[PDB]
Amino acid sequence: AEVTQLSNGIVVATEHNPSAHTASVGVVFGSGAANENPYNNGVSNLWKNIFLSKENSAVAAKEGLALSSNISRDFQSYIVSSLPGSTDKSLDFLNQSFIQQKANLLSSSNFEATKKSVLKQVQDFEENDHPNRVLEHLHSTAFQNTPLSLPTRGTLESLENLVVADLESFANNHFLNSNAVVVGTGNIKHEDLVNSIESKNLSLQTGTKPVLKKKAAFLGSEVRLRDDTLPKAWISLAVEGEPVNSPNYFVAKLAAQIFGSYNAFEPASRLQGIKLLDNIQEYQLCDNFNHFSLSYKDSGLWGFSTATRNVTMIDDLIHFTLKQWNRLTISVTDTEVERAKSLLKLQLGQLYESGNPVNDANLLGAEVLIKGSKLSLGEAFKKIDAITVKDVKAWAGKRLWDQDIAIAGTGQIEGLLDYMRIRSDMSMMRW
Amino acid sequence: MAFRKSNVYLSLVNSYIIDSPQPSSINYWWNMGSLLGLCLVIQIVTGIFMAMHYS
Amino acid sequence: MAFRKSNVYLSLVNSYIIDSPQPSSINYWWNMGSLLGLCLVIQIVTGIFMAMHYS
Amino acid sequence: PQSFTSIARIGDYILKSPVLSKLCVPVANQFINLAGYKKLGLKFDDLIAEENPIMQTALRRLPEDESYARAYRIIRAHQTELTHHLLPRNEWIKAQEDVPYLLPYILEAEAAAKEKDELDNIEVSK
Amino acid sequence: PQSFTSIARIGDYILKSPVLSKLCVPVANQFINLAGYKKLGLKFDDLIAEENPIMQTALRRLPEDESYARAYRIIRAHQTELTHHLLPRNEWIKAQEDVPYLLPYILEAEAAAKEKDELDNIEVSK
Amino acid sequence: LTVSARDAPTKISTLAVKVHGGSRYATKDGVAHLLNRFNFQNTNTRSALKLVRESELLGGTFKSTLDREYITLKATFLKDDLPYYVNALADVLYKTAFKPHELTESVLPAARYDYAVAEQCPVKSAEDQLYAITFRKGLGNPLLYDGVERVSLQDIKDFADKVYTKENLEVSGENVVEADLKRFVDESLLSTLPAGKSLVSKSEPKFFLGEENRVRFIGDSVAAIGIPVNKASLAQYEVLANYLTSALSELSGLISSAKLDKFTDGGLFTLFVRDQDSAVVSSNIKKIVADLKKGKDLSPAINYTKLKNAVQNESVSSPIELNFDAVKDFKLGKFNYVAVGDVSNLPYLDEL
Amino acid sequence: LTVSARDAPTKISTLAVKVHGGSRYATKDGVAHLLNRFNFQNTNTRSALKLVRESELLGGTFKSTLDREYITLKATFLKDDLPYYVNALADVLYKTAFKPHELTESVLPAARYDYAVAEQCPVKSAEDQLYAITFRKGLGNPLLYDGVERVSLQDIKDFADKVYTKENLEVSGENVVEADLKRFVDESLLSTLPAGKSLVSKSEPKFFLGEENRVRFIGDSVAAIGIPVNKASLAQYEVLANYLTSALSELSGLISSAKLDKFTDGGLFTLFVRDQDSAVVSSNIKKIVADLKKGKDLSPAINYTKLKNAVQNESVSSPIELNFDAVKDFKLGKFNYVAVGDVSNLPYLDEL
Ligand SMILES: CCCCCCCCCCC(=O)OC[C@H](COP(=O)(O)OC[C@H](O)COP(=O)(O)OC[C@@H](COC(=O)CC)OC(=O)CCC)OC(=O)CCCCCCCC
Ligand code: HEM
Ligand code: HEM
Ligand SMILES: COc1c(O)c(C)c(C/C=C(/C)CC/C=C(\C)CC/C=C(/C)CC/C=C(/C)CC/C=C(\C)CCC=C(C)C)c(O)c1OC
Ligand SMILES: COc1c(O)c(C)c(C/C=C(\C)CC/C=C(\C)CC/C=C(/C)CC/C=C(/C)CC/C=C(\C)CCC=C(C)C)c(O)c1OC
Ligand SMILES: CCCCCCCCCCCCCCCCCC(=O)O[C@H](COC(=O)CCCCCC)COP(=O)(O)OCCN
Ligand SMILES: CCCCCCCCCCCCCCCCCC(=O)O[C@H](COC(=O)CCCCCC)COP(=O)(O)OCCN
Repeated sequence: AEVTQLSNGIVVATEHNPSAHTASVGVVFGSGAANENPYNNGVSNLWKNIFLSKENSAVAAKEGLALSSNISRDFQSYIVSSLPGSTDKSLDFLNQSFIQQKANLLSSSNFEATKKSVLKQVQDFEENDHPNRVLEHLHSTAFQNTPLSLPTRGTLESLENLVVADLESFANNHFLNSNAVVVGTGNIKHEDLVNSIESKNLSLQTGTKPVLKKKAAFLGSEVRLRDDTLPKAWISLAVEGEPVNSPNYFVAKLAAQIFGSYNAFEPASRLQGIKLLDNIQEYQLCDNFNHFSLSYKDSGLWGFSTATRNVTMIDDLIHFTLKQWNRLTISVTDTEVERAKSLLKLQLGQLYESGNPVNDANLLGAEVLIKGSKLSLGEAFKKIDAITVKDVKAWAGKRLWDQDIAIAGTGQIEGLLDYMRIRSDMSMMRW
Repeated sequence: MAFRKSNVYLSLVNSYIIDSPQPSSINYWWNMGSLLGLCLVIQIVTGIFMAMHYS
Repeated sequence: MAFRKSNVYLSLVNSYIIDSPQPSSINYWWNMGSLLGLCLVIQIVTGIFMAMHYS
Repeated sequence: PQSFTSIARIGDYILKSPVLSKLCVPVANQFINLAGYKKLGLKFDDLIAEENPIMQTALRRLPEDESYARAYRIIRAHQTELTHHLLPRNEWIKAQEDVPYLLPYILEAEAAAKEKDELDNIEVSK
Repeated sequence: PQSFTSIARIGDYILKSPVLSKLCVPVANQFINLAGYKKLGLKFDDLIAEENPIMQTALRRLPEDESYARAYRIIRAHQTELTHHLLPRNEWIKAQEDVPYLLPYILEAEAAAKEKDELDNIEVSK
Repeated sequence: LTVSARDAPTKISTLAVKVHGGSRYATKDGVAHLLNRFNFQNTNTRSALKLVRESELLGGTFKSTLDREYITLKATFLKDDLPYYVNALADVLYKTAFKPHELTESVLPAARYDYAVAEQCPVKSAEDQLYAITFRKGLGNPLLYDGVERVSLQDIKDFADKVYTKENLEVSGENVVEADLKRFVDESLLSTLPAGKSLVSKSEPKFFLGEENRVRFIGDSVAAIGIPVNKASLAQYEVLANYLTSALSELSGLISSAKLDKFTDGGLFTLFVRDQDSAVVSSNIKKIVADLKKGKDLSPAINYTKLKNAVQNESVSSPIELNFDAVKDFKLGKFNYVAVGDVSNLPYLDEL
Repeated sequence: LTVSARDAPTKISTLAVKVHGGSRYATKDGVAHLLNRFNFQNTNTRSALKLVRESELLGGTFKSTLDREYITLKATFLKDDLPYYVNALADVLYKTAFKPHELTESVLPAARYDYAVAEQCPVKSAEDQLYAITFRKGLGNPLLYDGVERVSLQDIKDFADKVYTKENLEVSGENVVEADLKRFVDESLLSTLPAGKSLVSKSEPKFFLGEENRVRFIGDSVAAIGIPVNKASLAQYEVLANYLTSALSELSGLISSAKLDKFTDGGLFTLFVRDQDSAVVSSNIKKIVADLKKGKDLSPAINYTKLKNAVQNESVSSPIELNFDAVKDFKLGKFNYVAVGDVSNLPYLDEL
């Protein structure tokens, strides 16, 4: 259980697992939706779908190869999967169809067919997926006029004016050897992957990606998208949090785990050791909530999201939740900290030790692109067990107590009160 | 729910003073009713302290 | 509905005096609170008519 | 008020002891006959005050057939009292019928509230 | 208040008459421009008071698309007035857009209330 | 009592108890769904609240699942705390309390929620119907409780005594020392369970061909077909399922779903066509059946199927269907059919 | 335009207009049910309120009914006031207003009530199913509107123009001077309607045999069978229906209902078995079919059928089935079957 990195001008990372039955090989780039502008937003989402189109997936299926891809704000992925004794064929396909030749993929017929499907994907998302479009709107009001505001799928208006030239320009600027990591997970040995690469030569482009003029900045604000015909209210609320490669990275994750997640219709979720639940269940002000701590290269967010059918008691839900947050500065106990320690270990122990090599490749490539190295799971546990009550109170006194907030909501949100009555609940007065 | 909404006596204060919905566009001509309530308190208090010395 | 239930002021009289649900078994000891209310009216009225002649 | 867990702890100690039971039980029987709630057609568990959450819980868990009879005994007693009469002596509750039909539902709800409440204020070791 | 049936009866008489229309219409146009409700982005039927049953009926019968736009014009005007500004001159309601979009729904609800009321107080022959 | 485990150098362990107590063994409609919601309630020795609080401080969670053949009780935890979770699952199978107020307050409102969620999906409705007309009273029994047949507390308590028997169990561990799991299991209370018998039949099931059912429904329209499959023809239909969804096929854009459900005594192939316009659903399903009746060669999809099969068989004991070598050719014979939605505008069986 | 009437010395008269506009001619599912609820709403010349108030002072009422072949508009009144009600029914067929707020406020909430009442009856559910599997798109169309197919106001307005045509009508009067009815009708507005065509087909309908359907339902259980009948075999099945419910039969206590529905191009015989225990329903229906397959003599029920037929044909134009003389013998051939309720415990078709 250890990763091995080498460099030849090309970075090559690998987590070998001898007891698996598959192998994944791919390339991860260090540019995401936070590396484009409002005019070409969605060009990366359209690159993913050109990779996964028919005539490229057909050519892989005849050889016994499956394909995958993912767009995020800091990185992109293009992965190939196979049986363990078929990994050299995986690398060849990744060489031919992607890095060297792509005139086959950017044809006039394949481009229009791909654009039609992607527009239908995005239009469907904006009309039916309410919890996820409110979290995207939160990012856009918190980081307005800054690169961390742009949605990852793109916007239906900017996505309509794209041509092949926009794709080719974006490729020449960001798909570069200086901005790339080659990964390998599952039943694959490091030496074999290194040997297969030097037998070929395998370089995409040289480097010099553009530098981004503006840095990300948090701004307290709100955006309300009112729709009285929907049957619920969906709300998300956050403060500024921690970026990746921060000293307070695990302390913010432990603090989110203290308040946790809830489903009203599951019996065992009603019995969790969370003091907020003693307040909501007597009048049943929500159906579910979840606390998050999101982290990027430049900034982060810390907060919660909720959905509810009780549209006359929204003000009681927001009030009781924000008063529990205040206790992290004043009166958090030792039992609440020892519970969140061991449940945080179970959480990220399941994220980093699933059975899917595709998830391993995305995690590994994103971490090595920032830190140059991966922190093992035995090391992360020791940092978590060394946190005390004093560290939590010091973090909360700086990040939560009387600080500005960002809010987004949709649906039946008449009962959501104004900004300054919610902002005033971030301090107590009775300390 | 909050104590200010559950108590018999504070529920009336909350519904009249704290959470009462008001139109967003009312101007300073809507502030005279508040003043007439302070006026009545001034007169009743000043008058009771004089009645202690009046014949 | 009936006017005694719809009017702002008579609705309070109806809910306290007319339609108020009472237990079937309360005895005459539960009648003292009514008398204390007539007592306070007797004293306030008789006192104001004497204050017209007092020094 | 006093808990039924504490009432049962003291009572069981008195009852298991031979000397105390021979000395305190006859006093308790004639305290029951002088009270006079059977003469209105009530069992003792009808008299327990019900405006508290442990007692509201016990009444939901009660079977339907025992719950319909309780409502009738309570209505019959209110009507007997506004007329200032007693019931016929052939309608009085007998001793063998004055059973604690609701006590097990109360002791179960009390034991769960104590377990929950200890768990919310625990001192953890390291 | 005065009925829209009576308002329309007087108005139509003035308008069908040539001499009266040449004498009373220019006064009415400049009464509209001096009022200044277009400068806040409102049509006249937005101003009619709605706390009465004939007017509550007319607003239910209104189509959904015309009803969503009415709500936005009213919110925009409240916000314009608490800032003590006017809207940009390219957002003012023009004359050709200031149409009576709600009048037919009002006259239909009024005519039905009069027919129902006459029928409840009829004098019958024999 | 059969035990098995595989070790690893990881941090997280997983433990599972599998019981042949699914819907196909149910005495009444929905008694296995309700029993699924009783476990991890109060035990004779500890409450459901204390279990949640104790395991949270140790770093672990619990879960129970139902399917047509299995009820599975699962725990996920940190590696060192093995003997705690062995004893916890044993007491669930041994001495669950089964109190009446738990049925009224917790179990029935949860089963009501599961049903109400599922009956808003037309694809899941079409799937139960194909199981009901193809098989009748085994595999075709209903999955969830809806209340058309009254299930009492003694019915649930009698079902638990039927299926929680030592010869009907499988214990399995991922990242667990097998020599230590065997030691903890023999000293636990699930070694004291009554020895009954296994309920698996080594007969094949009886099936029916040429059936039809229609259902009216507000929403999206569905058209689905189903074919029963015996054990010898099983590798052939697996290749067909993955072929029809891959990019090797011309009609993979007209299909919404296709799969093969595998049991130890056969399987059922299913195919689904979903859309909102009902003329689209009719035009597509008629093209699917006309083309499949003429013939397809499946040899191009042998290696693509080997990949997918290895992927989905990752954490599983794997009914070994390692015979994709001899698969070439498929021609559609006889099948069953169901329609859901605007059935006045969807095709009938004998015009396909 | 066909007119007919019979006089009497009575006090009360009755007038009816019959239109071939029932469910079997419906363009979309439920457009004839909605049109049925639009008539006697506001007219271009008078309101629905004034019609109720004016006719009350004259002593009369109005009513409209729907079945699978007919929409019937009926008036009942005191004898002397004939020309008022002739002109009222004519304006309903000519110049109904069809305003959108009437659909929203009056018509749709009433159709919602009709449907919700009917779907609580399992015998009526079994009857629609037998009509749906025996016939498919004519006689088998749905009767009531349920919303699975969206019906707009222009759809209703286009259906009315289709069926309210002078060659699709029948005017009939009870206790009315026929010479005066003809005079008032020719001077009314229904003499100005557009001359279209009649919609009756003189083809026979296409039917299907050997079908089946099962529906889950909370409540009572039902088992029903259905047989199509052509015009020549019609008197035979009428005798069978009245025989099986009379006291001449040994199994008349096991049956809940039996009847024959008559059209001008055939009929449908129906039989029903209803009970709360589902074992009773299964034991009975198996005895009914085993005994009917062996044979029954029907000659003892010829004169009892003549009585009943004359009773139910009292106020009716009477498709004359005056051929009970030649009826003796019936043996059950092939049929259709439906089950409603606890279908896990009700029989299947091929075990009857
Ligand atoms: C200062 C003046 C204030 C004016 C009013 C004061 C009244 C206070 C008296 C205390 C009280 O309210 O309770 C009285 C209580 C009986 O109440 P209960 O409901 O149980 O019995 C209803 C009755 O059977 C039916 O009485 P019924 O309604 O049938 O007839 C009415 C009765 C009038 O009685 C009264 O006014 C009651 C005050 O008619 C007659 O008496 C006919 C003779 C002319 O009797 C007792 O339990 C014990 C009474 C002795 C102790 C009194 C000492 C107080 C210092
Ligand atoms: C609405 C409330 C009241 C109003 C508008 C009012 C008005 C007045 C006015 C106009 C005067 C004559 C002022 C002058 O000296 O030129 C006066 C005098 C007086 N008032 Fe009041 N009054 C009010 C309440 C009271 C009350 C409640 C009391 C007693 C408790 C009181 C006690 C007196 C006394 C003792 C004087 C004597 C003259 C003086 O001290 O100026 N007033 N009041
Ligand atoms: C709860 C209401 C009241 C109570 C219990 C009360 C009590 C008393 C008592 C015990 C006395 C002495 C009686 C005696 O002469 O032996 C008294 C005197 C007096 N009270 Fe009141 N009082 C009340 C209300 C009022 C009010 C509101 C006023 C004025 C408006 C008033 C005006 C007077 C006056 C002028 C006297 C002078 C002595 C007399 O006339 O007897 N009282 N009061
Ligand atoms: C639009 O909505 C509004 C709103 O805008 C406002 C402003 C208010 C607040 C405005 C008000 C006018 C309410 C205020 C109440 C009053 C004016 C009534 C006052 C009544 C009294 C009885 C006053 C008497 C005061 C005393 C202090 C009497 C006691 C005397 C003493 C202590 C002095 C003598 C003592 C000694 C020891 C010598 C609303 O309530 C409200 O409703 C929702
Ligand atoms: C259980 O149900 C009950 C209930 O049983 C009862 C009995 C009551 C009845 C009432 C009470 C218990 C008490 C309430 C009483 C008050 C608040 C008393 C107010 C007292 C006054 C004396 C007000 C007086 C005002 C005046 C203006 C009169 C004074 C002077 C005058 C007229 C002289 C001036 C005249 C001239 C000509 C210049 C309930 O309200 C009630 O509902 C809950
Ligand atoms: C319109 C005229 C008359 C009506 C006046 C209404 C407006 C008056 C404002 C009153 C100010 C607030 C008074 C105290 C609020 C707290 C009460 C309380 O805590 O209730 C009791 C304490 O009991 C008391 O001692 C009452 C003393 C009353 C003091 C008299 C001034 C405890 O609180 P309780 O549990 O009852 O509240 C229910 C919500 N769960
Ligand atoms: C103030 C002490 C604190 C406690 C509250 C006091 C409440 C007791 C009040 C006693 C009852 C008073 C009788 C009111 C008679 C009916 C009123 C009425 O007709 O309402 C109005 C007309 O009233 C008036 O114009 C002025 C009334 C002034 C009354 C001054 C005493 C009728 O209008 P409407 O039909 O719409 O009814 C109101 C619906 N909310």
